[PDB]
Amino acid sequence: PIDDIVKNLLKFVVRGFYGGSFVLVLDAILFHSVLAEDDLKQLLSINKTELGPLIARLRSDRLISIHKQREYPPNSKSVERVYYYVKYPHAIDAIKWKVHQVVQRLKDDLDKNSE
DNA sequence: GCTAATACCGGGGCCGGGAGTGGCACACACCTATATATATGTGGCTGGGCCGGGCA
Repeated sequence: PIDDIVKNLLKFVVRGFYGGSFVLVLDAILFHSVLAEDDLKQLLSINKTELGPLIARLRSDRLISIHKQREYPPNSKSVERVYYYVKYPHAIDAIKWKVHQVVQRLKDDLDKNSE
């Protein structure tokens, strides 16, 4: 289908331009449509200061959007859970525009050393 | 002159937190044991002679 080609695209871009934990979180969202913050912490066994910059990096690239869902279950605790969701069109647009900017920025450097 | 729908304020009940307390993990210095030369520098303890108090 067309939806799976977007998944392979995100795997190629995140795997190709970032480290491993980025595709760890990425695949962790590709397996579960709504991934809680406590599930990703207990999954990769990473600290909060290590889960922070990863989610912030995946949000700065417009790859995923977050959904802070409310909770008032058992102990009447307002348990908020940041459920991550893959933003397909904004991520594809980010990939296309970033590729265009890479081509344009690598084309300008050739004209300077030509003379 | 008369009546029903609308909006503002207060009280009792309910939820999040962060400095406090406590717990867990990792890394680095101490200092006990022993050795010689050296000496001022006391700190502390003990025996003999002298004096004052108790006793015959």
